Amino acid sequence: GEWPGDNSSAGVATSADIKGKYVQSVTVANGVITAQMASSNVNNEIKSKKLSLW
Amino acid sequence: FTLIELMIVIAIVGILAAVALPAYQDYTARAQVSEAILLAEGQKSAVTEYYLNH
Repeated sequence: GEWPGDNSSAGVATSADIKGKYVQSVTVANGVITAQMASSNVNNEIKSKKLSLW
Repeated sequence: FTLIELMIVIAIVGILAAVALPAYQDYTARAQVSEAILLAEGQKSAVTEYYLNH
């Protein structure tokens, strides 16, 4: 009945866990999940950017 | 001395076939130059793409 405070609350792959291209983090926040843009080979603009999932 | 008038017509022709052509070696150049302009244009893409990607 409660979201997981994070990946670890859920028990799942943390911020620096599951990743690859254009993904330099993947994170949960009280069930709100978020991942970050890479810091290169990107749009110089969006370089290293996120958006949550709630 | 219509001969003069003649030689006049000669004379004015005399100094008429010399230095009465500006800038055409100048002009051909532009296109001759501009020909060179025509080519590297396509390179701009991957250049952009490289900038675009990266």
